[PDB]
Amino acid sequence: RFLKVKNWETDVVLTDTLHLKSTLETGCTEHICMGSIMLPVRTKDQLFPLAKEFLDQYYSSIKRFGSKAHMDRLEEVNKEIESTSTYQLKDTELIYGAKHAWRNASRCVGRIQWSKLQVFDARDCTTAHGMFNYICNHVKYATNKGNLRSAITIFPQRTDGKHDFRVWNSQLIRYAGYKQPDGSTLGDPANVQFTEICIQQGWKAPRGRFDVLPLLLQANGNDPELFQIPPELVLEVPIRHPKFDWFKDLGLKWYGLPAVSNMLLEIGGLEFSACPFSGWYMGTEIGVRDYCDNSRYNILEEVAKKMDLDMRKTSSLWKDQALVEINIAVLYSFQSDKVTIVDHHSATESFIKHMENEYRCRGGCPADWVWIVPPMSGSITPVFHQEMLNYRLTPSFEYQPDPWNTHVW
Amino acid sequence: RFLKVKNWETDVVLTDTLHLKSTLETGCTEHICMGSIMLPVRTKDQLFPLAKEFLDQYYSSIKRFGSKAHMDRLEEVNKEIESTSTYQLKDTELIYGAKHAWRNASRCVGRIQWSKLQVFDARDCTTAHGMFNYICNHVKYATNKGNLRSAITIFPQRTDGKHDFRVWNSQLIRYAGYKQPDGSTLGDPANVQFTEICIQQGWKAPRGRFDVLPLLLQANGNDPELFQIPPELVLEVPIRHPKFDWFKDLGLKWYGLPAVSNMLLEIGGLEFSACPFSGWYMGTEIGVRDYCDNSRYNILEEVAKKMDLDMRKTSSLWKDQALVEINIAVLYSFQSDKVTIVDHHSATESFIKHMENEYRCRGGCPADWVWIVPPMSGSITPVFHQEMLNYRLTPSFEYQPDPWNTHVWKG
Ligand code: HEM
Ligand code: HEM
Ligand SMILES: C[C@@H]1CC(N)=N[C@H](C[C@@H]2CNC[C@@H]2OCCNCC(F)(F)c2ccccc2)C1
Ligand SMILES: C[C@@H]1CC(N)=N[C@H](C[C@@H]2CNC[C@@H]2OCCNCC(F)(F)c2ccccc2)C1
Ligand SMILES: C[C@H](O)[C@H](O)[C@H]1CNc2nc(N)[nH]c(=O)c2N1
Ligand SMILES: C[C@H](O)[C@H](O)[C@H]1CNc2nc(N)[nH]c(=O)c2N1
Ligand SMILES: [Zn+2]
Repeated sequence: RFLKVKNWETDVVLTDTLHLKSTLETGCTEHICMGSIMLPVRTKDQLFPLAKEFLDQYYSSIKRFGSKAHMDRLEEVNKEIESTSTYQLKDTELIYGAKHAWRNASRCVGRIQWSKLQVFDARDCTTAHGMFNYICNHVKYATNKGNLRSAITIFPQRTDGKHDFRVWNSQLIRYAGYKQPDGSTLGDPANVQFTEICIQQGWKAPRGRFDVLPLLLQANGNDPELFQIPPELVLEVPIRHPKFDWFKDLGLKWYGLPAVSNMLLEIGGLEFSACPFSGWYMGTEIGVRDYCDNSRYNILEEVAKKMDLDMRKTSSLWKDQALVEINIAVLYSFQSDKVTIVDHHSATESFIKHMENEYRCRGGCPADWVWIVPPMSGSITPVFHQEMLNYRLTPSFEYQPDPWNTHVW
Repeated sequence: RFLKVKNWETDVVLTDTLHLKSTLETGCTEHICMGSIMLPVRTKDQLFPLAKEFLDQYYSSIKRFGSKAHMDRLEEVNKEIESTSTYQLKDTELIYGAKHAWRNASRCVGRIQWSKLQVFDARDCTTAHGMFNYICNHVKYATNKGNLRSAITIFPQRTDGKHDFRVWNSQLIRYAGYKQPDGSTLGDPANVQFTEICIQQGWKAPRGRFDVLPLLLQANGNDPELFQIPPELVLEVPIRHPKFDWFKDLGLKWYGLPAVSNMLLEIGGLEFSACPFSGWYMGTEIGVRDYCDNSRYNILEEVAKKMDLDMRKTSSLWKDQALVEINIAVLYSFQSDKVTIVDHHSATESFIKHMENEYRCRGGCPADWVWIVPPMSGSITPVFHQEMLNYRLTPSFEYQPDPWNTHVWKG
């Protein structure tokens, strides 16, 4: 029942009890571990236990468990579900829920920040044009001229499931990808399908390497509509290197605001299918993954060549040398332009401190080692040596299928 | 039942059926994943099914399933178990067994090599002196003057658990570690406890930074005995860098032969508690872990100092820069001395080819992503982007507790 996690660098052992409150399934069994697999409406009957579980945790959090106000709210919610088949969260409950969804996000190294989250309540939104306005305001608030602030914007909850709010984009800001008659890909190869959907819905594509995609927004189950984020709201950073003058001539840039827009926020059994959220980048996300994944911008070869490395043999570690220089350039460029960024050393150090806090104050911290360990220099970061238990707590952020598969036009 | 794994770089999808032959537990449940946890005498009744399962696998592999020879061997083993409470493996079965334990080792990136393993049968060994001789011979054979050859030496199986053979060393070759009164460590901090045991047992320690430890060998449940591996059998590589001439003056060296000696080999329900095995290094084992872990030789700072890197902020990535140069030096040094080593790019690329082959010919390849992904440059290797399924097949290598915790001292 009570489980130990050990840090093999420091010998510090922590005891996890929080996992006993986990509700959802992992995909693992006693026979098979699926730890490395990326992807392993509610009736009145389903909804009340979920609402109760959540309200209990909420009332406990404000030291009012078993109080009249606790029992009265439980009563009110029960009545509302029985009569309307759903219920509405109080603003206080919504903020608490969103913050805890982040707190519970086992794949997030940045959770030391979880209690400093600005929540924008967009449950009064009714149209796609309304969605666009809310998202611009989120973008400007979160960006804050480069001094980034964590934020989430929460659109109306699912009802019968035929009137879902969805942001079709995977992030609020991403670059277009285009199939060339040449056979190669211009721009971000990850976004080729979404770009085609944008063009088919009417977008006039510039056909460049870093074209910011328009938003495709769906309100109340309606067909999604296209909106362009005001260009002056999209803060970008040209990538240069502190030592290599030639680096700037690769013509690289990235955007300052990482903002996930395709996940589902579950609070007290209620499902918020459009809940874009944003923080700030850890540098490896851009320098290792976006730039160096073979299926992304794939720039290692070009950089290695400009460095005049021996590329004849893998054992020269030319890929590794170039990787580090690309990541140095990313961090330097963001820091020089005064756009918030965190390096993987600093972020993982903070996560260990957060884990210790959470064990001390909460009895555990669900964490997915496969995602928490950075994609370069794993074992020189403290999280590599830290055992982690992965389990699913609610409120939560969940992956959901791309809507173009789901949508009936 | 079919399980699919996807590669997120190539979109290649593979289908696992082999997991249906797993029976032992992972530590995970539908409610918790223990994928990053390092550590998540049989009766007659439990032994015959295990023997039968193994013999069935062995006879299928030689395309003699259900033959008279297969049926006769089942009968013969059944009679041996009922009469002696255990049984002895044929030489052929032992070899098949050891190769398959390697094939099944989900944490091993080197498994493309599994079918090429020299098995030394040391089941006739009776004393620690005898174990010492077998181990010297293994070291010389495996080392092969730098052209490393994979090998395993298998000592007698467990009987009542009161007569175990054990190599107390965690690897056949490792460097001593000495905790100083001021709380600093000389040599390898990983080996301080074991070094203290050796000294207590009578080892005269040179007290330097790279002192090869003596073997501490337990035969037939007796108290262990100390032996020094002949120095001329211990191949070492001084570490230097192809461009940085100051790298040699760090005074680093490492041994060429990585040889795990503390694991338990299970074949057909039998337990081989002493089964040292050796392959060759992947460079990152030395350059990342042994040299750069904070709790090991911990050389990052000194290297970065000598490179004149900006060390005032972690965001200069000075650690990452120094790490790559150290790993270049290890590969360069082994290659220049003609000692077998493989880089992490080569090794992971070969592993992916091995895994895809196994999926086609065997229906699966259990793999532990947490261990298979190298400890530097993870996402620029193809294994980072490969989904894996981790499950336990037998024959297998298992961790066992250090013998000093459990040993009954006779005196
Ligand atoms: C404040 C700075 C933050 C940092 C430095 C940070 C760091 C990260 C990183 C590096 C990842 C892995 C990304 C990937 O590999 O795709 C991640 C994942 C994630 N984070 Fe954060 N995070 C931050 C803020 C937030 C916020 C504000 C939320 C929600 C309110 C959040 C929720 C999540 C979730 C749900 C995932 C998993 C995403 C997925 O499955 O694709 N994070 N975090
Ligand atoms: C031929 C060259 C080989 C290479 C390059 C190789 C590579 C590796 C590496 C890098 C690891 C993880 C090491 C660590 O982090 O401590 C490992 C683990 C392991 N390998 Fe191999 N391997 C090889 C041969 C062998 C052989 C001959 C066997 C047994 C017959 C074997 C069985 C294992 C096992 C059981 C583990 C997990 C060990 C543990 O739990 O501590 N490998 N391999
Ligand atoms: C199939 C996968 C299932 C899943 N849950 N998720 C993925 C998204 C992938 C993961 N890896 C790259 C890409 O994720 C794209 C978004 N990256 C995270 C972020 F950059 F937006 C970010 C950074 C810092 C704070 C907040 C947000 C798809
Ligand atoms: C608590 C742990 C449980 C476990 N299963 N194992 C560990 C040994 C650790 C793993 N990581 C560092 C150290 O293992 C050190 C030995 N590494 C393997 C080897 F170098 F000896 C080797 C490499 C290639 C072929 C043959 C041999 C203790
Ligand atoms: C197959 C494997 O699960 C996959 O490549 C994962 C590994 N770890 C990751 N870690 C993070 N933070 N982000 C990712 O996209 C991935 N990808
Ligand atoms: C806590 C975590 O499981 C532990 O540090 C693991 C991570 N991955 C590893 N991978 C390898 N190959 N060897 C190791 O010792 C470890 N250590
Ligand atoms: Zn698992």
